[PDB]
Amino acid sequence: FNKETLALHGAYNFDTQRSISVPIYQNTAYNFENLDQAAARFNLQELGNIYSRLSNPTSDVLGQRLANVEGGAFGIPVASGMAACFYALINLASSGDNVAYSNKIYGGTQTLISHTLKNFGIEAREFDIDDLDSLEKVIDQNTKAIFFESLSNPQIAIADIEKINQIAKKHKIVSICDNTVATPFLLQPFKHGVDVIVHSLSKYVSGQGTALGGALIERKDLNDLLKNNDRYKAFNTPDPSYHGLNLNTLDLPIFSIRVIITWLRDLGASLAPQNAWLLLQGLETLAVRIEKHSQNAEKVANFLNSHPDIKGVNYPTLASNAYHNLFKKYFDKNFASGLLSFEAKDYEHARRICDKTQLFLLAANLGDSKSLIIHPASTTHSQLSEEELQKAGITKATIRLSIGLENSDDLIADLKQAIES
Amino acid sequence: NFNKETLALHGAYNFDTQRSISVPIYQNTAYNFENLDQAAARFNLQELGNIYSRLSNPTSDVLGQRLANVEGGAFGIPVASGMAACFYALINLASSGDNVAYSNKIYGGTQTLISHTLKNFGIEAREFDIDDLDSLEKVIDQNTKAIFFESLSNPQIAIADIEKINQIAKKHKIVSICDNTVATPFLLQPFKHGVDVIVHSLSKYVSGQGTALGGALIERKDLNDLLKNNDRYKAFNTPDPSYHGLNLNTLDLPIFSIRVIITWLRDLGASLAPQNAWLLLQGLETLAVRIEKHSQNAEKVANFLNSHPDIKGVNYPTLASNAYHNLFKKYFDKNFASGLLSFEAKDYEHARRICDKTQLFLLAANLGDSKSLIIHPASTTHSQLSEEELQKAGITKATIRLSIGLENSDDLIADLKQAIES
Amino acid sequence: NFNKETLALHGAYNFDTQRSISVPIYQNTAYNFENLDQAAARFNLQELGNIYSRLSNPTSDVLGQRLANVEGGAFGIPVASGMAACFYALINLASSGDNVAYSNKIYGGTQTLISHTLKNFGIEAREFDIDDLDSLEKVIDQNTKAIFFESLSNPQIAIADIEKINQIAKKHKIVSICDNTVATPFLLQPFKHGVDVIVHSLSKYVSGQGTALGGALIERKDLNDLLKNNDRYKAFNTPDPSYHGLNLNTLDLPIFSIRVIITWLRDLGASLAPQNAWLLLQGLETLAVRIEKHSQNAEKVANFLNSHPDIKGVNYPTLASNAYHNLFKKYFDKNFASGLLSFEAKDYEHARRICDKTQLFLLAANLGDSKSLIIHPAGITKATIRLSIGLENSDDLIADLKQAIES
Amino acid sequence: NFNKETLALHGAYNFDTQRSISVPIYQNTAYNFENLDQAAARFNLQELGNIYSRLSNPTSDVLGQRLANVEGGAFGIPVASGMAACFYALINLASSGDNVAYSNKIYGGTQTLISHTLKNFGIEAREFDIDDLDSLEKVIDQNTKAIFFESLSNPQIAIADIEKINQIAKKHKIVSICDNTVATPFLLQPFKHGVDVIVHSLSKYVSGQGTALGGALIERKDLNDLLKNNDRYKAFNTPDPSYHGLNLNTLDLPIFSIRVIITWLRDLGASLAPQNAWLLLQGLETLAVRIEKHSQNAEKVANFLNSHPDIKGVNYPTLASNAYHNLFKKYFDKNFASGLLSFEAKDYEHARRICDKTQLFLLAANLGDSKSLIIHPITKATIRLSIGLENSDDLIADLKQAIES
Repeated sequence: FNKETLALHGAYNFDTQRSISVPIYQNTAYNFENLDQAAARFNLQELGNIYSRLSNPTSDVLGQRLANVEGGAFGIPVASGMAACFYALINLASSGDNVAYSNKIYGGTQTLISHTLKNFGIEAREFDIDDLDSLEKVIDQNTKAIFFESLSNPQIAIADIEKINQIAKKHKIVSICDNTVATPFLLQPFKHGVDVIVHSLSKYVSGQGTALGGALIERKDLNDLLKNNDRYKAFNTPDPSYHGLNLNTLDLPIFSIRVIITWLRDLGASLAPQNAWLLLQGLETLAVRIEKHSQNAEKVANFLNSHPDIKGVNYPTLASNAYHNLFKKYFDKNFASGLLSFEAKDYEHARRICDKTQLFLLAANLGDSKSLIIHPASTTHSQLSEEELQKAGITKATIRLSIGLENSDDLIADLKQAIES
Repeated sequence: NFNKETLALHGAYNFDTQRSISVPIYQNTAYNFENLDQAAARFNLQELGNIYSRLSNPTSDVLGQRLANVEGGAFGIPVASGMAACFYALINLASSGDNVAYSNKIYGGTQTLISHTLKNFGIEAREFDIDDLDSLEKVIDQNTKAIFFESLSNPQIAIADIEKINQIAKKHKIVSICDNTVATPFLLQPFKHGVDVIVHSLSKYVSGQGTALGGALIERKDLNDLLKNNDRYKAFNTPDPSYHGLNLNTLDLPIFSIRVIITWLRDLGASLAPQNAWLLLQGLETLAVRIEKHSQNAEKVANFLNSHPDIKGVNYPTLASNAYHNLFKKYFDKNFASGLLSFEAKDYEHARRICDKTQLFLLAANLGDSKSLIIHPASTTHSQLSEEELQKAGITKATIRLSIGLENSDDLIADLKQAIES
Repeated sequence: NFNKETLALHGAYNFDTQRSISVPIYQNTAYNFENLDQAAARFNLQELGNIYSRLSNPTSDVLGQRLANVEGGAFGIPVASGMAACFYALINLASSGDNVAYSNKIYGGTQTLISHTLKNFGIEAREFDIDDLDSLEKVIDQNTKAIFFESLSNPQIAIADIEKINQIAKKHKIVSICDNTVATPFLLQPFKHGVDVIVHSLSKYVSGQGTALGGALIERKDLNDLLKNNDRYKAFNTPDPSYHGLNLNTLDLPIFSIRVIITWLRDLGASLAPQNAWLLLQGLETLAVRIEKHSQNAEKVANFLNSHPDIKGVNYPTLASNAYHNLFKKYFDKNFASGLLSFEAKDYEHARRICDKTQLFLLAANLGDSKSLIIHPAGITKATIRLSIGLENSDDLIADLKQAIES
Repeated sequence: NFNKETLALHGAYNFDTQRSISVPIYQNTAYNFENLDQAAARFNLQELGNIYSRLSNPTSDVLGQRLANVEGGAFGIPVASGMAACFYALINLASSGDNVAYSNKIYGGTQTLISHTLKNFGIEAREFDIDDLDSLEKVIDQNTKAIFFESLSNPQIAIADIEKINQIAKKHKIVSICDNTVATPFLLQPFKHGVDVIVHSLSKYVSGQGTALGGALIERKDLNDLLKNNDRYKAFNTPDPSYHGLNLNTLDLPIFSIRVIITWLRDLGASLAPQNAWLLLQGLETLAVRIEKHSQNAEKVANFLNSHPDIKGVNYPTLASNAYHNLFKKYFDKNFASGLLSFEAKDYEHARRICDKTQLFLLAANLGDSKSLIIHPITKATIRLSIGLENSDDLIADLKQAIES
């Protein structure tokens, strides 16, 4: 079946009640049928329900469907997109190791990687997605992951995935792609050799600014890269937390297994059932929604691009954009999602715009059905240094927009009056 | 002003425009800033307020403050789970190269987190015996950033002599962390005895119905006094690059909680969902009445087990022969000891028949549910522990742990009776 | 088998495939029939089962059966609200041209429903005094299809002498309906005293937290005996065209509840949403412990008000001087009288100051919330104040009322 | 001002103190009045505002007003279900001894409600043929209080010639009620054609995912003009004892909606729960994009069925040979006909094999779910499909294998 169909059917066979909609398991524990069954589950001998901090049936449906839509093998939902980025990195790197990360990513993920992970003895090494030789340069035998975004936030920078893959495969390093903005419907990183995909479900999957959540998805056959690979000992050595169990002995997606038995179990960034359920509902309609977000974004982009009071527009469909060729190369449906940014005349103009819009809501989020607006320098990328901003391509006049599902003429009119004030 | 029961029902909520008596469920991730200054000001910690739900949410804020109010603390922060709360409390104090001291009698999951999982982040764990505090002095050095223990342990039901832990902790200027999950704030108030930070698995008694996973970190009043200008905690006294040189010791705010928000929630994201937060608020409202029934039932079940010939030992603090009975009388003002207890069956085979025979006690892995629960720890909750660590925590192959629910005690006793006698 | 407290926690739920201890929330409207026969069979009442949530939902089914179990009845049906429950109970018995007898001491909304709104449907209402039952005999005729009253009235806190109502009802072969909302199934069991149908506003004590609007209709065991072959109830003994001639008296099922489903829920649609049903199930689990606190607190507040010089009269059954005290001792086995009470202030102006001065008692229109509530509502006067006693600390409550009263 | 798509996303919501972009879920039954006067004033209809959730709730209020906004109406009231909405609309107009005129081509449940269940309340029902409007003139008398029909019928997919119904209704000064559930406010706007009251089963397309049962009654702008001083509707022109003699014709408010609240919701209690209302609001936000996919998919499935040799007849308005095609072109401005359609199998046994063989079309009784559905309700060979949001090729393939074997 096609992706649209897989977001609606699969990973749910109807329990006894045969409800068409997936039930909401607002529950933490399960009744084991007998003591053997219980103990067997605690020993990984038998798979099954144990305790919601580890897994929940509502969230399991979500995980598998997300994996199905991406063309991957297994997916794991967590409390948030950040938790997903965090879990993906620590599942690969531990104290004394380093990770390579793109210089054009979400501000929060940047802070997590370049500052917060130090506390755990994990070194971060920045690289430029626009000049991949810079990636080869920071790689050593201690580099455990290569992290980047498919379509960056807020520069809307597109990564040349095939080239990142080449380098990653060569050194036998796990590649992590945050495909949040593009969504699995506009881009399928797995098709291009990506090992692990992370998503902030909180954005487009929800599509309505109502459910915070994240997911870690692994490709098919990822064990091939982790098993018997000197770069990843955690997956090839007896583990004392599990009475000597060695993950390379399992015929299961070991990356996902470790996320469950270790990170969810001990760190506990668990996705609540109600959020999981809402996210499932959003997943069902994402295919239709992302197209509208895209169509609207393009019109807004064309309008901003021709207006005299605007000094520059950042959106991949624009033929003059630096990522336009990469866009045509990797986006099969010719839709570029709903995020875009533009340059106002100056700081004072950017501020007047944010204070004058009536439909674009001044807020810090993206992928909501309602259009949103923000000024990154003093907000989302407020933590970054004055120079890091320039490396990511942001200025004091920069405005970021999250294009919603409203009528395009109404949106254009709202931006027009704000801009012209 | 008011009593605890009252504070679990009123407070930290003004009634918005609609004046709904119940706290609204903010199933929402973002907020509409009134203007650009306001926004930027919030991102700079100049003005406090709503920004994004991964950091804070109004539904969960009411929960945090009320939990703090019932404990007699200053500020509280709900997180996705009890484990997340334990994790966040430790990392907010220790970083790579440091060590933490922890009780040998705690929740299995927390034990794994501390003794194994934290190694991955370069955080050393040093076990100590709550029954012999000299063992605590012994493992302390200038790199020790936290002293962790449970007020009423899971599953031994071991009571910590809080005042003595406090003495040692205050002497070395170390932050003490107490997991008060089982006792609940209604049976015991660790802050009264010098505890600095309290963690709770809200998932257990606060929920009281096995429906909402959640955790909370609560800090005492004046905790800044201990963190500010203390060489043992540089993260709270040095310009932070993640925040353009901001130095937390400069703030007139609960800095422990602030760091949890601006750093751990913001970057690690173990955020508590709004629906769970709301359900937990509801549970908090009734915890005072519920915990008393749980306690009354537990005591009757304990007395019954204690007199039955097929039972070899019972662990519950109300029993006069119990080793923690004096500590119980010393720290528990309402003479209720909560709903968790454990007992020894004749042997492994007997413990297993019991688990397979009960009809009301549900074989499951959780505690504090309104429905009674049962489990065999060695092969389950403490399955990860070594054969010797089990003995240091006091668990055997014949050990059974029970979570006493709100059902009728005669019905519960009868269910255990038939299971035990077969 | 088990006690009430236990039945509110175990029963009517056997764990699906996932074996979740908590009942799942079926936020769902339709079900996947396994095959066409199964489907058609369900639409014909040949096979019982899931069809569409407007009729029934598994989450709400657990609630219905447990409520029935705690009351000692046979089957229960949850609906959108207590009002809907009262409405559905009456219309399931009376149709245009019939009449219903109702107590003069009941919930205002129910009084309006019965004495005014039902006229629109050609249903006559005939009031009777619960304190003088001869008045009931008087209004009864062969067209009287129901006798409605409250076990513990709102806001009078008037207790009905159930046995005597039952006698009269059983004699004439008329279905008796008891609204047991305030007393709750834990303080009083109307079925023990001959009641046929029990209605509850689940919105009040079952929820116990002012969060879920809901109602329920519960029928006693063997109610068919009274409905089948009874000339007073032709709807249950005549082929029905809406169901291809089906005659309910032919069914080995609780026909009263069946009609509520296949007709009133199906066509009028006052369905109880799954989130509400689930919350109500949660509340049901803890009602036994909660109602005792509500009761203990109410009694202390009552005693305090009863001794304060600025208060002119207190209405609560535990007070030995109260007119319903003997009826209280006769029907309430635990010695708890719930959390509703009323009292007389010095006068209208005093009653207002009180409502405007309380800090814990919240000025609002509801009852049975965990938070204490207050309001200024024929059995009532301009000085009358009604209180809904919450779960707060009694000393705190008393202190809040003391400062309001003394201002 | 704005377009419909925009109105489904913005409006009727202020941002309370917290300024949450999403509408909060008021899982609550009561409200804290600020003082005694305020309270009493609300119980007397002097001041509008929150009282008790059985009557109104802020979450559901946003839904009501937005639904009204998208339809181009004045006020909307959500209720527990579509049936409850139909019921409430009728009884708000007719009482014992009156009669109502209803279309012979409507939802089965509504047909039962009107032709059988309402008898219990002394309300007579008189059927009429939407395809032959003279039949409507015929059943009308001075006791006829409502004219009920569907814009796009279920399961016939029969389109009503609204203008002609309106003509007749306006002439006799009778309130017209249009169930616009299947078409949705995005494909058809009955108010544009003189309809007085619109009912919707929100449970279907507005939810769009089979998760929230709900209904709504929406009234047009200026409906008072038709109700006030109209001898046909005394309930809206006589002192009411339930409200201490209050006479509704004295109010500067949508009196039709007011009565639904102060009388039907208050006393009958078919209240819409907050969680359902909130979910429905979420569905409303995305209905515009969803209904187009449902429509595009339906059309393709219809064309496929229409050309397959094992299929004997297809019922969908976009098909040029369909009897309602001209009416479709006349009333549907976008050229989308929603996701409901029906077709004739070879015979009863074939219709049954199909229902038992589909893997994507789920054998169930509902419509407007994002997942495609199928059922056997008109003839013995008739099959009714609810076209979902799945990929059309996948849907066509599933039906192809079922039909062919």
